[PDB]
Amino acid sequence: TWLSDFPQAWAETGGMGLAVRQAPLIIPLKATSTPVSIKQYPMSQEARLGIKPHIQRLLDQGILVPCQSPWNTPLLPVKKPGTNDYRPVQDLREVNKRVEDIHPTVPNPYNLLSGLPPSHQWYTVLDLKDAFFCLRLHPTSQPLFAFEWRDPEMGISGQLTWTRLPQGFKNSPTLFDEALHRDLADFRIQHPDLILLQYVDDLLLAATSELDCQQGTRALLQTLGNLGYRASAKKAQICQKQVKYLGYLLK
Amino acid sequence: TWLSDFPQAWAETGGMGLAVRQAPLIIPLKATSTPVSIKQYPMSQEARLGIKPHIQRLLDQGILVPCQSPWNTPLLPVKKPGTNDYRPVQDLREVNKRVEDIHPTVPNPYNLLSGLPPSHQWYTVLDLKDAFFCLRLHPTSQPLFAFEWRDPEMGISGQLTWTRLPQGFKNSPTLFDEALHRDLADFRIQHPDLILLQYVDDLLLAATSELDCQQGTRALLQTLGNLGYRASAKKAQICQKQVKYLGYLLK
DNA sequence: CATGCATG
DNA sequence: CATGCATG
Ligand SMILES: [Hg+2]
Ligand SMILES: [Hg+2]
Ligand SMILES: [Hg+2]
Ligand SMILES: [Hg+2]
Repeated sequence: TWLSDFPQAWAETGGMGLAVRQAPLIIPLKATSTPVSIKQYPMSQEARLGIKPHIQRLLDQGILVPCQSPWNTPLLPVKKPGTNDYRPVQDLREVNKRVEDIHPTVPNPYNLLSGLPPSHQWYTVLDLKDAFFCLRLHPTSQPLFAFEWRDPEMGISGQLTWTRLPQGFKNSPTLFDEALHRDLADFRIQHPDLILLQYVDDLLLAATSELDCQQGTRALLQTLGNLGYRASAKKAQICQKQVKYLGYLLK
Repeated sequence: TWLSDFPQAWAETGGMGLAVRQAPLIIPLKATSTPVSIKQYPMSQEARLGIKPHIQRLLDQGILVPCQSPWNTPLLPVKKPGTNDYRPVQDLREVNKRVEDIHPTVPNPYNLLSGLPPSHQWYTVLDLKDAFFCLRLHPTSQPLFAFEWRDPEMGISGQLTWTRLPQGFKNSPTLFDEALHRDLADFRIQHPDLILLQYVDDLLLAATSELDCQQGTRALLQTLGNLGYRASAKKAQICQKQVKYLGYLLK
């Protein structure tokens, strides 16, 4: 029902998202910042073999594109549940220390979770899949996140960079959080009887009745889907009395 | 007033302490543990004079003593929150690795400190100065903590070691606590109507009335003096309404 | 692999 | 100075 009625709301049924109302982001640098190119430490063909499918997908999705940049940061093969299942992790620390910092306005629901009265006991918890990737990166700021990739029997060979906000970038959480707040501001005003808490990509909708959480939830999915975002159907806690939000269990 | 009546209770009035009822401690090693001597790190001689005043003090107190041992750990010049001067900080990690570990036995969980009945609001907070140094090291375990220190004036040039529980040794906190529990047990039984909390070298005495706290505090100080322990009068919170204990501030 | 931050 | 833990 939830999936079938809102295919564009889930990653499982609508594919990767793209925030339709968010203009490409330009990344301001610190005044004295100049390009830094960190050589890629040779990777075992194994680690490279595991990472190939992920790069290939990103490349197929257009999230990654070839490029030539005076900037370059190392790609690290991270090990997690899965033998030859290496995960591509970029070390953007040298880029991060050269990028201008931003100062949020985030009430921080993590603490503002206390701003959820017992008056609202019906919940719906959603987490957006690949949130950061929904925000586009302006072509002028794309060269900043380049890394090297060489694969003979694949096609390309040299540098690739991101066309979307990257994981590992210090301002991604804050930039995504601001964008989502701007996009859901209307939803809030239109649903004054609902309580919506949002922390980066983690959403919690609370209402005073079962019917309200139901209709409110249907309305949230519609909005997210129309906006281009994608919720994870597998981790979704739809219309529950007891839920897990930000590591905190709610009764 | 609390000094002249209990000169042996305070460090400022009774000098360094020595736990009279605590036999010299033997330090169990791990089965395969063999001697490890990590050459003295490379450190400026301009700091070789800043530590002398501290090494000279300990040697005069009998806390440090000459010795030749197959064991050896580096000594590194580190600053301290107190007076602006460089003190000796031994890196015992390699020794800590080869030493048998020990497991606690006293109720520490926060649900214990807060377990303090609001009925006892007249407190007394004390912290024992150089607590670890109150416990002696059996000579068969002294060679384990040896470190080098060369200087003509000192008389000879070779190795020094401790004859007291050393700082930076993994088990000192636990060993001292156990020792103090055994030494104060008698006191706890003699004053059942008093609440005595102790965490390493941090004590809290709480009674129901102001007079009982005054009697209980006098009694505690006299007991610690007889036992050889020394309280820091500089930071002693003698029989107050508002006191800070282990961080928290309670009334 | 490389580093930042804490700790002996 | 060294190094153990976390993290990009
Ligand atoms: Hg996306
Ligand atoms: Hg580029
Ligand atoms: Hg002492
Ligand atoms: Hg010795």
